Amino acid sequence: VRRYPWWWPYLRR
Repeated sequence: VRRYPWWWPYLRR
C-alpha cells in the first residue's frame, strides 16, 4: 500500500 493500486502491492509491494 505504498501508493499504487490496492492490488498492486501483491504485484510487487
